Amino acid sequence: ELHTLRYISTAMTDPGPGQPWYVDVGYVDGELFTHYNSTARRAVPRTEWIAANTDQQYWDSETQTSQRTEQIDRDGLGTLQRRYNQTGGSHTVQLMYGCDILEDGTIRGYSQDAYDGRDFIAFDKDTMTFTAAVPEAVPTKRKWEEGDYAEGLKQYLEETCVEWLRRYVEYGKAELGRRERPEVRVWGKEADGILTLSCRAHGFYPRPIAVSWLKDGAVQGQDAQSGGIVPNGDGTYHTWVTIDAQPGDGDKYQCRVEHASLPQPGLYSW
Amino acid sequence: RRREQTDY
Amino acid sequence: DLTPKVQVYSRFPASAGTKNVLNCFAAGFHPPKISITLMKDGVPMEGAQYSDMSFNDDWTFQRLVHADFTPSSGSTYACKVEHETLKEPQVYKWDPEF
Repeated sequence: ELHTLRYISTAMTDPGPGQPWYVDVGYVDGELFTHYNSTARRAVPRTEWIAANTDQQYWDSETQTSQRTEQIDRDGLGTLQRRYNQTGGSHTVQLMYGCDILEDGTIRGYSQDAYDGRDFIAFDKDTMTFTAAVPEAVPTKRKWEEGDYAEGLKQYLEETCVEWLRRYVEYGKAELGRRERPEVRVWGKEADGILTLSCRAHGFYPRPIAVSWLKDGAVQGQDAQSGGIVPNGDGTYHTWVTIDAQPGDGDKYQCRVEHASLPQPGLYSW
Repeated sequence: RRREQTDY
Repeated sequence: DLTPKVQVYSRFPASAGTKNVLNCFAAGFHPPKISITLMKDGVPMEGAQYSDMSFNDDWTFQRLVHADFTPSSGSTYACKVEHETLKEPQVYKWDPEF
């Protein structure tokens, strides 16, 4: 994927305490760049490159359509509860849509909704129809399939969203093209007959990374447990991989970090 | 930019 | 119903007497209603900030909670998580050098 634009939204009956019931977030190439919630009632910048390249009219405009959507989701919770015979209790409406520009120039457009975790409805852009995942989505399918909504959504995903993505990506040219070298630490812990070696990578960008444990040079892809890639507050990422070994084979083991910032994979020992 | 939506 | 996967970690490799940020990350949970609190010696940590609600392609929710701090020896840092899938509040102890 060359570039991606994605907007997500969540409508909740149970946020809960002191929390906004409606939250809406936007992403350019994975990076969080904008959000809106029901408490603040304003669509705001969440990065410097978006704020520097958008005026006041842009945000007023984004705020309006986020407030309009909020009301839709407010009534939407009531509508779906009546269709399911609820309350019920606590319920959630989720939506994600956007653009994927692929490395071959292919444009991918998606828009799909979910109720209470499970798939509700999705837009088939090629047939210009909405696919109902559940029986309760059928009335919604009928409403959307009547007007010009299909064409409007088709145009947005194929043109509008694509054209704005092309713009956002040039605004964040420098911040998105960043290379951040991970800070790596190796720690070892002796416990009741087993030695657990830990390998932590701190503050790398971009997100994709390969961290694995080697024994004498050969990768131990079986015994090793990974924590996956998790985000830091500043926009960088974090990961950890641990390995169980017989003590003391610490001299035999090596952590191999493979990342875009490194001209060759980093090797680390204990 | 965020798109416009319609009632469920 | 889905149980949150939680891990607590620091922004930089931890060193006592040095500016750092403690992060707590829960993922893969439903419903979105969750309580996540960073704590120092049983008392909520100062200046905690959290990201607005986000979810993956599989609709599972996630949240990051982080706070600036300076690590101290003989002081315990942990992340306390409450969720409806959990029978009791779960406490995740942070290991400064692991």
